[PDB]
Amino acid sequence: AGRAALYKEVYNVIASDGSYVNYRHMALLVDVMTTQGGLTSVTRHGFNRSNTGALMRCSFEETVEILFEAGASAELDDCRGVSENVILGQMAPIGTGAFDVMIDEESLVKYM
Amino acid sequence: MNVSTSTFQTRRRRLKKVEEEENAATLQLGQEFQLKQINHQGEEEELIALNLSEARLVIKEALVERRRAFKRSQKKTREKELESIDVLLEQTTGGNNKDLKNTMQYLTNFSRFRDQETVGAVIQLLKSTGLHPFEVAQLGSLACDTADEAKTLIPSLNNKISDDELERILKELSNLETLY
Amino acid sequence: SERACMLCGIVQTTNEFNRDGCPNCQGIFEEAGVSTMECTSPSFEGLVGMCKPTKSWVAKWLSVDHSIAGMYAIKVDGRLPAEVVELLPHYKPRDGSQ
Amino acid sequence: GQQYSSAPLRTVKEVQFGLFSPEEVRAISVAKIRFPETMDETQTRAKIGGLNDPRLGSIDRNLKCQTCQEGMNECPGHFGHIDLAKPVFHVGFIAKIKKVCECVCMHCGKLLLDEHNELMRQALAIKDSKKRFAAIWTLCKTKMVCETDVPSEDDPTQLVSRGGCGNTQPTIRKDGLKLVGSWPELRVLSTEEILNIFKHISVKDFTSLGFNEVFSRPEWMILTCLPVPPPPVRPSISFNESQRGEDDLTFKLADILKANISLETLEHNGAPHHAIEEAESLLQFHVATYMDNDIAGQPQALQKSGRPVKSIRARLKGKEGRIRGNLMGKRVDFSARTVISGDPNLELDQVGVPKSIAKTLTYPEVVTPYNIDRLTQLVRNGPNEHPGAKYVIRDSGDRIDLRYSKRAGDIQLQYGWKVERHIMDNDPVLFNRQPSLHKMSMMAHRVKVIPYSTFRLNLSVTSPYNADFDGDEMNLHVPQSEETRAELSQL
Amino acid sequence: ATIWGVRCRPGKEKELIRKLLKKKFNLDRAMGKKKLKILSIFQRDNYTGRIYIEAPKQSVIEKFCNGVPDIYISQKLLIPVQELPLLLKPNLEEVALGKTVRIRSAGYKGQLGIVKDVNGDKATVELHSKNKHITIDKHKLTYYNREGGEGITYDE
Amino acid sequence: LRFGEMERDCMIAHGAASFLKERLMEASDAFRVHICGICGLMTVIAKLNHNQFECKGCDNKIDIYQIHIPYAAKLLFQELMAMNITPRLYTDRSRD
Amino acid sequence: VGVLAAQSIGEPATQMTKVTSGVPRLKEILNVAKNMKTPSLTVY
Amino acid sequence: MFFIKDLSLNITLHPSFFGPRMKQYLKTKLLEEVEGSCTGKFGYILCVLDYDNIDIQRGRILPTDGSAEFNVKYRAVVFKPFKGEVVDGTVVSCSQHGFEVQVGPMKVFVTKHLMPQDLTFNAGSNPPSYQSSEDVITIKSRIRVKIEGCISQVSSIHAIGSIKEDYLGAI
Amino acid sequence: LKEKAIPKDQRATTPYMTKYERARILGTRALQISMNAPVFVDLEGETDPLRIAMKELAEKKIPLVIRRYLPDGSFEDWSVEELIVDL
DNA sequence: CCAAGGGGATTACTCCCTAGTCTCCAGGTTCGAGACAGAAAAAAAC
RNA sequence: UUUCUGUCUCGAACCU
Ligand SMILES: [Mg+2]
Ligand SMILES: [Zn+2]
Ligand SMILES: [Zn+2]
Ligand SMILES: [Zn+2]
Repeated sequence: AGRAALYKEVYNVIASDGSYVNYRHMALLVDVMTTQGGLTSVTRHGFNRSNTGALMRCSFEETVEILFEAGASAELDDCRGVSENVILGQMAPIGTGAFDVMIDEESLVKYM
Repeated sequence: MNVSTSTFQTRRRRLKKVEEEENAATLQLGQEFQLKQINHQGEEEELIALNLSEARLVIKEALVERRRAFKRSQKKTREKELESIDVLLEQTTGGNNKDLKNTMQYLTNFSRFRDQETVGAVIQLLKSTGLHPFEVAQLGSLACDTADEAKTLIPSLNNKISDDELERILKELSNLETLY
Repeated sequence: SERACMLCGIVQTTNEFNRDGCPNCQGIFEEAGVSTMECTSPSFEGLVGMCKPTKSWVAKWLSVDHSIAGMYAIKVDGRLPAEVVELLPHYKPRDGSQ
Repeated sequence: GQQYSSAPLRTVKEVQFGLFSPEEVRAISVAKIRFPETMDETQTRAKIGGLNDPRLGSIDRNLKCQTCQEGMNECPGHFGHIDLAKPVFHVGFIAKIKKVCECVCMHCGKLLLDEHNELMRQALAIKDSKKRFAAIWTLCKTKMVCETDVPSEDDPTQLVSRGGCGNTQPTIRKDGLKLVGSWPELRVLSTEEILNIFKHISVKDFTSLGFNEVFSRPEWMILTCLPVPPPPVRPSISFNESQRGEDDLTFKLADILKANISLETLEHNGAPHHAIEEAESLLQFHVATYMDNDIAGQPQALQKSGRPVKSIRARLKGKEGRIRGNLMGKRVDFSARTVISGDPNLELDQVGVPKSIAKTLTYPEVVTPYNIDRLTQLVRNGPNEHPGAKYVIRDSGDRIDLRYSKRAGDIQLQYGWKVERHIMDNDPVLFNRQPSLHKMSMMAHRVKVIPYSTFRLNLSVTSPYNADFDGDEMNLHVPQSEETRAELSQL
Repeated sequence: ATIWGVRCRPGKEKELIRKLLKKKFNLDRAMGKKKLKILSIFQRDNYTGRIYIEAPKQSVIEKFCNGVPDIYISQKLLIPVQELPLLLKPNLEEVALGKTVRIRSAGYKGQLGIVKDVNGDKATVELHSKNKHITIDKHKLTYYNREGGEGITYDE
Repeated sequence: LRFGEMERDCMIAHGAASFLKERLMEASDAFRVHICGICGLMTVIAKLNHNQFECKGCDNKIDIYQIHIPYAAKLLFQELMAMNITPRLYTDRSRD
Repeated sequence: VGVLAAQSIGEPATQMTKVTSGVPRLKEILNVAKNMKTPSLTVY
Repeated sequence: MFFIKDLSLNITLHPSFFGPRMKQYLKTKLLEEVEGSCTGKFGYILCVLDYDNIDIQRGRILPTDGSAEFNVKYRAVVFKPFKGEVVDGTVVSCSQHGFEVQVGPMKVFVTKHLMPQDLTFNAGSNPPSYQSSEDVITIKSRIRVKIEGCISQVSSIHAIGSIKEDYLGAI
Repeated sequence: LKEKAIPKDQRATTPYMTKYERARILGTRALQISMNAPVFVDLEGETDPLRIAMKELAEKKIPLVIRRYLPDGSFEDWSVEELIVDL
């Protein structure tokens, strides 16, 4: 019911000015803000208190504090995420890094 | 240095300092040298060992297989076997790589078994023992005549095989030695 | 210009040392046959201007409670003349040696 | 840099965090630093032993690092180290030091609670390191004595000898950069005793907290041996030759080394135990301002010029900081910015590019049989007129400048080579308006070289860009690869 | 004992002691029976920037050090009684390049220019009329001396 | 020019991962970094002229890996190692 | 998806012009605030 | 010491070489990279077996570079000495410090302090030889030595040996 | 470990090609043709590697495969010839 | 006998109040001033 | 037949 009412508020504030946004964007917003047990505020103290990659988390507000906590708690930053792959300067699995590209030794030999 | 060579045992080698166990004859093997090895398809089996004659034989089977592959691709008593091996190796590689040459001379001149049936028979008899593959390779490779000499040879294998079965494998190997 | 006495630590200007030297130890220098300029040294430290050596505990620490109020240096570099050292058995070096 | 290496080429796909051990820092360092003066002594740049020690990294184009012999272009800089004469708290973890101190005994080095308390077992059931430590610490604050035994559930009267010291545990309070403990015989806890008790913590004990035995033990949370960055992290700046100013970090390092040499002399000579306390306070303060300039309730370190000194926290701190200012968003070549004007005689997905901007911007095109004739013509034409190139990248990797080469026509384009031909028409180029409020504000357009000084863009694409031609400016990014062009044209 | 240590400006400590005593001795010379109660004052080189003073009450040191620069009277502290023996122990411490030219078969004909660079068979000239650089074949340009006058073709 | 956070987002939305990689590595700043397998630190004394590779402090000469990273990411890591934090980089997965 | 949702929720926010509404309300929504400027209840 | 282990290697190959012969090419390069190499970690790689059935795993195009990384899986016979095993070899060269014994692809050094009392040097023969009361050691002579220590260099392995226990030496 | 890999059957991902796969493949073929790889199609004077790549994809003559990474690390193995490039 | 009974006098938790973090678009363009300065000791050489 | 300069740091004003 919290998720439903929260979506209802976001729909109300969006539609007050007459602008229309597709439902699934608001649905994702409420679903990320409710995927944890309670309300993960989109705040310095909210989603960035979760347990994602340290390099991803540090790019938001608390940079050096989260980096020290990562050093102390010995976090294995996953590198499955956008900000860590961007920091490392490698192809983040965005839409094009979401797979790999190979060579059909089979068919390359079959035609010729 | 250069492109190293990979391995399947995805150990937990995270940050760990030099903690490698000593490498001695008392079964305190290295991190790769477990009794249990990984397979092609993710299966787990035991480490497999082999005697010197079996080693040369599999090397020769590999080499003749390579010669057959090369031929297909381009299509579209101590005095003669050594020369045949020599010319086979020369045709195989360029010649600059002496390493194969020195090793192959080292193996040809003091190996004991020469025949597929004999080496097969040896491995079937060592299969029944169920002892550790490196150790059975030692018994099949090095020559022994007495229990005390064998035990001082391999101090690890002291309370693992009793004297009578030790002597049986020894005399059996001694009889199975081929007369060249 | 200004120097410090090796023996007991009194500090005065060069003109004052030429004038009278150490009134506290003028007698000891006179017996030992050494003038004040050779017993004084340029590098010194710990200059306490004592007004009541009898009551002050600092003067007892520095072994100057029996003498008259004035400058006294805790640290006075150099080596006192050996003649004065033998004339003063209870004297110990003020530079941390011995 | 660029040079043929031999190790395998690959990408990173993890980042494990932790703390160095002092043994690790000593093992990794290439040189020991002991002289606070950085250079200019006896008019020799190679100041062995000081800051900017040449073994740490080449300070200039000397062509010699003398650790790697690689030149400043390639040498990644090598870390120095300095054994601090007494251990020093690390500002970022000082609160964590306090938390661990409230958690464990200050003498026997064992957690105040153990699995003999039901609350402690429930706290230990938490898998996550952070929440587990939080539960442990909220449970361990209440206990204020290392008890020698707990009631066991087998019988109330029978108790188990869990072991450890008997002393009362202090209440710890924050005063500046130091921890005071009250038992009330209040006193400052010495960093030596705190280090010793941390090292005496047992393996299970600190692994139970948010620590690990190979990653980061609480013992190395305190700084005994400081690692010093190499010169590439502390580059010099210069008016001219006559005035060269060193970096803020270099000055902090020199100041720390002066504090440490003073403290080392004070240790070696007579030790009053109050002047040594003052020097220890000074050196902790200096390390603290060096690593963090935003302490609560303490004066900030001022530089010689009176402005706050630039700390590593500051260099990572804000938008201008390193994470948000050089990694999330950074700079790039092969790009242009200029004014936009409407143009109804341009196709919707087309964009007009000034002739000058086309002349400067280039796409590296590789020589094939399928474009050899046109590429040879472009090279022959050269960089001065539009259809042409500036650079020709040979196979060895070196670049030849066509403007400075008078034999440009005589150059023959062997195969595999590349040319930096100017962007021609029908070339994908991203086109962006800087308030990138939403997704469609960055779209790939086809270049139309158009002689004038202003980007021209079809009018109907002004809505998603929120552009108005009222002095607006827009941003053109030229892709440098066939992947890049294919992505921009197809996606 | 009663011994208090006061912060001061580093490096001038002996000058501070000498001035303090000269003030004390002048105060004694002017004053009669009731003198200021300052048992002694001293400094420490290696613990630079600090003075040590003995006196019974803080008002004495305040009434002594008023008007004394480079001393922080506000910053003073007790020396512990246990700490004194250790503090007082003795053992401590192309010719066509850069020439005026006139173009002859182009839209910019009759126009002065300055040759900036030559890439071979084509000379780049900045126009001495327009704020634009142009490439044109160097053979078809008539070059002029440093001053105007006779126009020499490409024969130099 | 600069590729701000908002424009990074726009490319992330586009899905042009190749574009972002090219734009933040090859067109901005590309640095080759040798690292040791055991430690995963930037402590490799690479002599490419002599082809002599070693991470002293781990005693290895054979298990050395180059990575391409931005110089800004390099020098972030250098600051972290200056600030008692470990940037560790490795050749395997453990969780799988 | 996530970045798409972010842009699509943030685009109307920029052009955003009884109970609270507009950008203050959107900020209040995302920054889950125990205190609320104009709380309301509709009981049927 | 002559065992068979499953290993794998990543090979970097260029777009330019994508014809149907890239397999025979990749193989010649494979043998180029592995035949004759040695490493401390894995040991000496003497040969690769069962050529015709090698499962060539599929390649990998690099994210921005055009190159293809093929991780080739295979099994091979490797040799690596361990302290305390006794092995036999041939004298390759002599000097005042002792003599080097060739054992497979490696040379074994027998230091002077681990040699019998009754066995000593003699330069009156051409080449210099070693004599005993009941043995004669020379260039063309096979001898049994026990490996006491191993030193692994970048592209080589060194072994130190001794001859003291019963039944060792000239055979 | 191969157990994470899914065999040719029991694959649950879409045979219809994704725009990102299309874009990556066109780019990868574009590098290969630009750097002298063999061309699997008769060329009617085409000179732009991207156009040659689109032509090969139209004829399903691209020797490329996709590991379709399941997020747990497993992958589904899908060949370009069989991938229905409808769009 | 009995059955509560009011605290003794500590436990146990529980729930409320003041002082400290850390923001507060996305960008470009030029332009200007500031890299303390004072003072004394070692060394140069009229 | 001799070429890859070069900067920081505090602000101010203005453009979208
Ligand atoms: Mg506008
Ligand atoms: Zn170097
Ligand atoms: Zn205890
Ligand atoms: Zn290492």
